[PDB]
Amino acid sequence: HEVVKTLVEAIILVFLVMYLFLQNFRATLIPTIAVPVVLLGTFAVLAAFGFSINTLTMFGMVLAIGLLVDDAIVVVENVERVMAEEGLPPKEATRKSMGQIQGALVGIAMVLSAVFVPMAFFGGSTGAIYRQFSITIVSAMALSVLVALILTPALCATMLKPIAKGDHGEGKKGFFGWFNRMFEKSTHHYTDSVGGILRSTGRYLVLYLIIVVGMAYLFVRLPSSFLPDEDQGVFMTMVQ
Amino acid sequence: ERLSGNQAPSLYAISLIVVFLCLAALYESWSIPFSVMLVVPLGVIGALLAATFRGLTNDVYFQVGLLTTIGLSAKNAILIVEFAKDLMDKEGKGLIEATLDAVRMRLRPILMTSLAFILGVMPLVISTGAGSGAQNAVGTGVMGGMVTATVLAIFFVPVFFVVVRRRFSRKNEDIEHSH
Amino acid sequence: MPNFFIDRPIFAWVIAIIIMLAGGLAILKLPVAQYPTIAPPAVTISASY
Ligand SMILES: CCCCCCCCCCCCO[C@@H]1O[C@H](CO)[C@@H](O[C@H]2O[C@H](CO)[C@@H](O)[C@H](O)[C@H]2O)[C@H](O)[C@H]1O
Ligand SMILES: CCCCCCCCCCCCO[C@@H]1O[C@H](CO)[C@@H](O[C@H]2O[C@H](CO)[C@@H](O)[C@H](O)[C@H]2O)[C@H](O)[C@H]1O
Ligand SMILES: CCCCCCCCCCCCO[C@@H]1O[C@H](CO)[C@@H](O[C@H]2O[C@H](CO)[C@@H](O)[C@H](O)[C@H]2O)[C@H](O)[C@H]1O
Repeated sequence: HEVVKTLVEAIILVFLVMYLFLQNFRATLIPTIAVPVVLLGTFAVLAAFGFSINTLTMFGMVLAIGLLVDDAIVVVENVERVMAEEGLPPKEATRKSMGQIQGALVGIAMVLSAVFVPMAFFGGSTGAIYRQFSITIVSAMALSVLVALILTPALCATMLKPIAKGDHGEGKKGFFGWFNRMFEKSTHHYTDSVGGILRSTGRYLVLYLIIVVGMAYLFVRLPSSFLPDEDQGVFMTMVQ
Repeated sequence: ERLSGNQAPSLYAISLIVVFLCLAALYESWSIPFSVMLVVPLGVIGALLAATFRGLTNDVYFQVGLLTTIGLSAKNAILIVEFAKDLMDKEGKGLIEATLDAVRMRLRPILMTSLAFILGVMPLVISTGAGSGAQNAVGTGVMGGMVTATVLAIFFVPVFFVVVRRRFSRKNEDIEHSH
Repeated sequence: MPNFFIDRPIFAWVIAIIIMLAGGLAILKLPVAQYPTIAPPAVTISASY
């Protein structure tokens, strides 16, 4: 239940970040609907494939939220990007948007399952623990792709406030105005710098190699364990 | 044991193989996957940075949330180069231009998913009480991994691409395509 | 579909490498025996007097 509560919260925290970037209830209500659709879907799958609601499956849902919201964000954001580049009605934009990212979405769902599925193949004791995540997460992101080209575009087509050419929202007064005016300006500096660092190549390869070094280091020094020893609120005393 | 332990190194090998293969098929290339595969360490560095900092172990919960970070990192990489590549094919733009134009298109959605997810798992790292140990492990790893993935990658992916394009160009580059 | 892969030779190759890798891993896990279980099953009641 304590994990459950965290899902509920993370969804609520997600919906807040969304409101920030997306600027409008109905827009940000889109990725908010997607996440529990998939999560609930996953509980269906688990039940079919014969699993149970356990600590690992639950965390699986939890971790799934990142993968889920990204499918949703990617779709909504794209449509919104289109509406500002090329000033288009909602239905039109999503219709050309989904054409433009549908491939990547199904492609990626595969590349990713390559990083989760192998987990389902550990052997003995260790195996079953890891298998739980593997099916859950893989299931959950299948539903996510499926949902992202069945429901997300429908929602994106209906519920999106039309955006005009160049209306990046720098113009509206109030805090959202600042954030948009800041983001726009911040964006430029981001490419102004990437424009710059690209000119060198060299200096950043070593920088990268440093990171690889450090990673290797921090990893080989960091200890290992299976599962933490939770305070169960009970314990034993033995007398000999 | 008993009866064989330590099987993961082998599975992450086929895993790192199948991942390249799929990406190879996705980009219709053997050379481009590298400008996605190279983002893997940009999130591990942060997952590690955190678990040590906070005094954690490499446990089942740390591992799984590491992948989740690897996945999202990879996805964002994938979409950036997908966007850059499709700007030198569908339109006819140069390497630097295709990269820049792609990477600004992809910046908003990435900050979007990062903040929402990091913030989203904050309840876990902050958590105390029942099941806390679990929640803290899962949450700390992902939190660190997601921070360093975001900040590192968005300045590293643009590089990976333009670097691997240049080590595997065939004299048809670079200036500007048409048509 | 074939016209698909006449344009995407890597994608063609990739599918092959995966099917093969899969089989490779299969060869290791797989049991080895002379025949599959092909006798019928039996149960025997033993008593002593
Ligand atoms: C909404 C977005 C996604 C998040 C949803 C995830 C929910 C996680 C639920 C797991 C919690 C554990 O507890 C679970 O709760 C349900 C419902 O109260 C219990 O259900 C119980 O109560 C009802 C009473 O009306 C009985 O009819 C039922 O037979 C009984 O099992 C289950 O016995 C238990 O398995
Ligand atoms: C176990 C047996 C083997 C099964 C393994 C299956 C392989 C899956 C690995 C990754 C799949 C890649 O996914 C697919 O890649 C191709 C790459 O040209 C993309 O194709 C996209 O780009 C090309 C041109 O650039 C278009 O002509 C195409 O119509 C379009 O959809 C697809 O949008 C995507 O869905
Ligand atoms: C690009 C594809 C993505 C994959 C990249 C992989 C990089 C890191 C991801 C996960 C981290 C690896 O996690 C690794 O798991 C195994 C198995 O539990 C650990 O192994 C350790 O714990 C277990 C269980 O007590 C034992 O099997 C083993 O004897 C011991 O050495 C490793 O010490 C750990 O480092």
